Amino acid sequence: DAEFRHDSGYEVHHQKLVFFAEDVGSNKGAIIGLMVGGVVIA
Repeated sequence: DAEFRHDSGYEVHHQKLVFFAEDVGSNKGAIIGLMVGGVVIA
């Protein structure tokens, strides 16, 4: 187990979509609730 020398081969890959599916639901939603409709976006 390492950080890059390991994660490599898949890590940089995984992100293939992660950066997308990861941002969606695992970020977007994180925009709701906490806001409830206050400071809203930004």
